Amino acid sequence: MSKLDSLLKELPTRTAHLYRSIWHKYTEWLKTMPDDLKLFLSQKYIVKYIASHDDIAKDPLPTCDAMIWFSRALDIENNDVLVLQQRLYGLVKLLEFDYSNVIAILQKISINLWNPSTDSLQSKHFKTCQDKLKLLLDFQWKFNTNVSFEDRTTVSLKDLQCILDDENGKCGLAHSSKPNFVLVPNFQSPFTCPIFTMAVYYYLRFHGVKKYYKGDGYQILSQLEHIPIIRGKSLDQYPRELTLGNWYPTIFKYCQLPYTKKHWFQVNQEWPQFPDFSESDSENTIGIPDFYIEKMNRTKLQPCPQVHVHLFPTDLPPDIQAVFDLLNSVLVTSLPLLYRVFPTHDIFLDPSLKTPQNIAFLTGTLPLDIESQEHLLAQLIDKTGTVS
DNA sequence: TTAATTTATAAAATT
DNA sequence: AAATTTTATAAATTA
Repeated sequence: MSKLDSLLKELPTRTAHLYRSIWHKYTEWLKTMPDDLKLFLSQKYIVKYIASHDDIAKDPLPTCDAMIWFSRALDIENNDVLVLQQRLYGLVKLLEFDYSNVIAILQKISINLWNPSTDSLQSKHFKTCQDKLKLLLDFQWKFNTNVSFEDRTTVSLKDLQCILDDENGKCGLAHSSKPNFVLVPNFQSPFTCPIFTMAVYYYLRFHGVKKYYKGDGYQILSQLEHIPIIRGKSLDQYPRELTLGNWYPTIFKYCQLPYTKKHWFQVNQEWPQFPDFSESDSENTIGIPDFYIEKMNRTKLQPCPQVHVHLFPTDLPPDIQAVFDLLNSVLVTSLPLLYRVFPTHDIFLDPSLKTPQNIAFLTGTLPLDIESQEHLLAQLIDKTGTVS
C-alpha cells in the first residue's frame, strides 16, 4: 500500500529489507491465484505459499515473522494476529518434525497388541483380543491425531464423516467438530494402521463372535444418542480415565518401553497438531491442507480400494453406512495378511469367516509379500507357532 | 516441602 | 454367578 512504505522506515534497515523482499516474493506469487488489503493475508494463502516452496519450507521462520509483522503492522485484531502466529508456529513444528524417532514405539507396540497369544502377560486385563484392540486403537489414535484424552471421549462416532473422493484419490475418517482431525488408512503397514485396527475391533464389537462373544448388535446405532469410539462397561460411554491409565503401563512394561502418562492423556507439544477451525477438494480435506494429513498419518493419500466381499452390513442408516464401507474395504483388504501372521486371532473363530469362500479369499493372493513385514515381526517378545 | 499429578488399594455395581 | 470397570480413597512420586 502507498501508506505502507513509511512504516518500514521505522525498522532496522536490514530487517526492513528482508521484509521488502519476502513481500515481493509473496505478492508476485499471489499474482498466480484468482484473488483489496487485509484479505491478502489469510492463513490459507500464507500456509499454501510456505509449504509449496521448498526454498521457504526449509526455512519458514523469517517469513512467518515478516507476515505477523505486516499483519499487525496493518489493521488486524490483536487476538486475531496472535491466532495467526499460533497457526504458523504449528506449521513449522509440523514441517521440521522427524517422526523417524518416535515411530518404533508405535511399531514395537502395535504388533505385540495384535499378537493373539501373549504368554509373558500374566496381567488381569487383556484376556481377549478385543481388550488388546481397544487399547491399541486408543493408542494408534492418539499417536496419529495427537489429541487430548478428555476430547477423545467427547467424540460421538455419529459425528464422524467418511471421506471418499476418487476424483483426487482420497479416503479417510474426518471430524470437523470440537476436536479437529483426519484419519487415513495405511495400506503399507496395516498393523500400525488405526483404521484397520478399528475395523477388526468393530467387527468384534458389533458382529461379535458366534458362540464366544456377544456382538452388541448393529441395531443400537439408532436407539443410542452417543456412540463412543471405544466402549467401557456401559454401551454408551468411553472407558474411564484411570482404567486406561492402568491398561497403558501394563503394555509398555511388557514391551519394555518407558511410559509417561502425560504423553498419551494430554496433548504432547513437542509433537505436531491439527489447527482449529470455527467433504473435500484437491488440496484440502475437511478444513485441512493435505500435507498435514499425510504427515501426521505418515502415509501417502490413496483412493479407497473396491472389495467384493462384505463382512460389515450393507443395510444401514445412510449416515454411518459410508463409514462402515470404508471399514469394510480396509478390513477385507488387509485380512488375508493378518490371517497369514496370526491365524489364531479371535476374528477367525467366527463361523462366518469359516465359509468355503471366506476361507477361499483368506488363502488367495496376499495383499503384499510376506518379506515386507519381517522387521515389524522382529519386534514382539512372544514368538508364535509360526516363526519367520 | 508443598502442591499437584501418577499409582496403588478396597468396597461396589454392571456386564 | 463370576469378575472387572467403576467409584472411592489413600499412598507416593515428581518439579
